Amino acid sequence: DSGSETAFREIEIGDGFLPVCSLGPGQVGHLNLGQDVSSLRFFAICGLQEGFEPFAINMQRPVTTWFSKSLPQFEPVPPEHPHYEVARMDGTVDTP
Amino acid sequence: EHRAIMVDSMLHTVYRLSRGRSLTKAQRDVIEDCLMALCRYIRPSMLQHLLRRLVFDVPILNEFAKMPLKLLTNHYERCWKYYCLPTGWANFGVTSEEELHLTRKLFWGIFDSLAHKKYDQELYRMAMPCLCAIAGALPPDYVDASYSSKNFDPRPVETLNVIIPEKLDSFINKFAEYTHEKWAFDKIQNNWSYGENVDEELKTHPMLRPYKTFSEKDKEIYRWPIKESLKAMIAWEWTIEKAREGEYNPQPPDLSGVTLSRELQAMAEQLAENYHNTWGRKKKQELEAKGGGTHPLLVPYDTLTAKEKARDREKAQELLKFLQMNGYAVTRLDTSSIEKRFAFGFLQQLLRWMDISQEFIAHLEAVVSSGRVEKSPHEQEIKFFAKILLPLINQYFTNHCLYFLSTPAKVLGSGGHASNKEKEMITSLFCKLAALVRHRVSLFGTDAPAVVNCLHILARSLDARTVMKSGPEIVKAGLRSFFESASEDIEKMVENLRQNLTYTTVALLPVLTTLFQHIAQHQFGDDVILDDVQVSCYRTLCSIYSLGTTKNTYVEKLRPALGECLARLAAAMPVAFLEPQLNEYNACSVYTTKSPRERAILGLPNSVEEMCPDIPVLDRLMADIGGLAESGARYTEMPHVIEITLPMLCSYLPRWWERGPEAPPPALPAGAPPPCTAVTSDHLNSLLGNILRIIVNNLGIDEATWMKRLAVFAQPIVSRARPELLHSHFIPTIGRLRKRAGKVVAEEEQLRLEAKAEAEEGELLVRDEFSVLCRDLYALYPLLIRYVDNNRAHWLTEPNANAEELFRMVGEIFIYWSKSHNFKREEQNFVVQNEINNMSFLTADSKSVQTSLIVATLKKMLPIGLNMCAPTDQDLIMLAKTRYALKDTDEEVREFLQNNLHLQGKVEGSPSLRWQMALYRGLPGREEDADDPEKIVRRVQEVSAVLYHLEQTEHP
Repeated sequence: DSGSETAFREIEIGDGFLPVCSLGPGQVGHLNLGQDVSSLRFFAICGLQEGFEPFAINMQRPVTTWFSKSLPQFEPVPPEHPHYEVARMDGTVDTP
Repeated sequence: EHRAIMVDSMLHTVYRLSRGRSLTKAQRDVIEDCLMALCRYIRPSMLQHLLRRLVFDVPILNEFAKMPLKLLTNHYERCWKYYCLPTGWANFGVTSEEELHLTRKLFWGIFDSLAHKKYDQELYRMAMPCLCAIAGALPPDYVDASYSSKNFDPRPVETLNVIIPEKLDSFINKFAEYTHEKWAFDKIQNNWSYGENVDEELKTHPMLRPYKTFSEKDKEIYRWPIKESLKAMIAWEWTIEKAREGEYNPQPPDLSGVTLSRELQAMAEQLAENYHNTWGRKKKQELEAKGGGTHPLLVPYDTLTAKEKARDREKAQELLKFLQMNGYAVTRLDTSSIEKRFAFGFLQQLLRWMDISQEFIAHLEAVVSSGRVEKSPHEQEIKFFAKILLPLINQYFTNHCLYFLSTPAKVLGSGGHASNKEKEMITSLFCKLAALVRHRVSLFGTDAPAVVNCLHILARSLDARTVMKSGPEIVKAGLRSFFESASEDIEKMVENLRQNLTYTTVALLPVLTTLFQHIAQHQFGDDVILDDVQVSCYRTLCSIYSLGTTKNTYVEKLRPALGECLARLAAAMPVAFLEPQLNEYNACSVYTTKSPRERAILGLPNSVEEMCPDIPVLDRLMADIGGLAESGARYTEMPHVIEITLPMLCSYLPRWWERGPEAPPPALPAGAPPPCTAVTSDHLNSLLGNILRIIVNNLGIDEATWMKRLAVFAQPIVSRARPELLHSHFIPTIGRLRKRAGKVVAEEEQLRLEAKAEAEEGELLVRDEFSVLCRDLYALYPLLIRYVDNNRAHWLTEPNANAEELFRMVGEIFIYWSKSHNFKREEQNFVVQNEINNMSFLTADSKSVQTSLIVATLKKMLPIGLNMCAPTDQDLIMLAKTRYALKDTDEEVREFLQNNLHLQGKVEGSPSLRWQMALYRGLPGREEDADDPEKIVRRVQEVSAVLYHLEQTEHP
């Protein structure tokens, strides 16, 4: 909106970055990672010139992805849960 | 938030301390600054009680309200997202309804008190920021709970003076007994079944008998407050009487939370305010015996926090719901939710002071026509309007233009959409301001810039589609008469040019220009500009073309505004006035929408060519501009074309190009009538070529100053240009500019190497040459910006050798600019002088802070240069760049490049070079002729020099 080309600025590297996409209901998206630049369209238009390596350029095997399963699973309660706490009391003569 | 309660109590006590007496001015300033910083860093959620205290005290508008209203404006400006934005603000969230009614009643009270008070410089100067801040903070689509509503001395109504009539006194007694029964019933629901004797479970009311057995001696003292409440209810203008004919456990529960008729609920809320009046009267009699002071409930009920108000309203609505379940009606109005919106109430205020303002401009016009009469009965109104109302509506419309322009269908506002009623009301308000300033520029001479600024703001954000289609005939006729009066005014000016003269001069016609710009922006021209509006605008464009034909000094200096408004009306006009032979197939034509009888009575001769004969068809103006470009006349030789007609073309042709048969029609039935405009992409390309030809022909003429505005006008016509236009015109123009700039940099280098007073004089001469050079670049290059950005991909994929040649030319231009420090400072000076940064920003959004040449060469076309050069050449680019860092000249670095040609990169060296080579040879336009070493060294040297100057610019 201000006219700057870069979307986000001053981004710390931190742990790292990964390709990601969240599709809504009834949505179809083609996640074209750079397995082959021939499949990568518009790359020479924007990205081959500017100095951006395609993601997984030399990666022989296809890139492995992870999807939100959306299946309720019973997992241990995190100790740092902002709302829920589990406390262990034992050894009382009457209370087990 | 953990300690919000005593934080708020500390806020209240600091308010009391700043309102303390026997304090030195420095001490009061210290406490006020403490309040400033404290409320600035305290979250608005706990500031509600302090804001209530402000809403009580500051409408008095005493000299002692300075810090309260300053706190008002600071807090509201800070929390304008906390209030106005319907979505929860990411910092502190949404605003409570209590705070909403607080700021609404605050705005109302401040405005009415400032209205009734005499003008004072300090008071008005510091109060208008507060009022505009409150207006911006308050959500205009917010609806108050009770639009119809009524230290503090609350006056109760004459409860005992108004004797209760016997037509309902039985019902008064019945409801008193019924409130006692409701006490008993609440106990029963709490499981304390009411016992006749003293009952342990009856904690609130130990002895509690049915009214048959309860003694009337104590029944009277229990029921006296309800008696007084109902006597008050009939003491007001309300009339309570049995709806049905007639007149200790009321199992039907009374639910004060339910909603009834609006007038009935509002009068119940006013009864709650009367309960407040009685309670606050007795409590202030008690409190003044304790030493005075104000109590939170004792503050006015409307300004009171919505929780004590909630309790008092709960009591009053319990009474009211008793009435409507036991058959009693109250009759005192019918305020719609539109009127409950604060925007519509603000508009009612605006129109009431608008009729007051037309009255006072009438009497001040009467007193200035009769010599000079300083004494004015409405001078208070004059000062109040000028110092408060004009900036208030200015800032209000500026920060709520998105909502007001929002339609029920076209909801582009962040929050809600403007109602149709308020939409037409504010359109007619804008018409009323037009009549206010109609031939009335001598008055409000000092306020005229603010008047015209607010006129532009009000002209923007007018959804006149609602007014024209399903809208009031009154406001539609008001705007039509405004357009007609403006057009006949233009006729009077054109006849005179061959007081309304001072009116048009003080205007400079910019409000109409902004109006057609907004109409073109939202495509209002389909319906808003029609019939009489179309005819008036057509005779107006004919008359301003007559002004363009005339060549006096006044019209020569007026041609900027005339051309700008002509282009705006061309982009906001409904029918093809150019080549209008097909207007009868155009459905928007005045003749097609009008009967022949109506054309006869309106004077329309059934021919656009006939009632606008001064301006011929676009084919004829194209032949004219092509002949002018071929002849290469000076800018001052015939300035009317480029001043007026060329902006008109660069606005009309891009707008009507989509309608043209060359462009894809939306549908076959839609395109079944032949389009009135038959322009083509070839037509727009030829017009762009004509503009570029006249620019290159007037490049050396120092009187060619308006080429900057020509470029701004021709930004839209750059799009959809033919690729062949590059080699046809852009290469000669850029090449001539490059050659001239090379001559200038050679002269500048000579003048900088010689040290002498005449050398400094020659350096000043080349400074002037650099300034006119910057003018030439700002006339030439903005077209090239959109050209290269629109056809970047085509020249990127297909290797246009002409595009690479023009890359080399613009690279040489960049080299001259980088090695000329004089050119850089003249660039910045020309930018600040001619406001070039605004045009650069506009081109950036619609493809000194930043350099247009830097954007043109170092950013836009450096990528196509970098793909013209090979990646194996990019393996020598850093070596050539480091040689340029060692400051070796171009021929010299070519020598070491030829000597070092054998260290070119290899595919097997790294996998990156492998796929880079693969893509580079897989480009279909690649040929083996690039393997020639001479071409390689040329391109390596060029790209490395460009990158070296770019990195020097990036890191000074």
